Amino acid sequence: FVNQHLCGSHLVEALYLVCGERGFFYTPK
Amino acid sequence: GIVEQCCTSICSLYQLENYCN
Repeated sequence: FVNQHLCGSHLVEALYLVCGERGFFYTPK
Repeated sequence: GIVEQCCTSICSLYQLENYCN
């Protein structure tokens, strides 16, 4: 699921699945 | 940033993990 173009909700979903209990930051600017 | 690396171009696990806390 990670080795592709990921935009918008699709990118946030990948971050969520990869990072698990760590969480993540989404900084599109 | 992440949009240029993962949306405009092909993402990777390596790069996604740079945005985990």
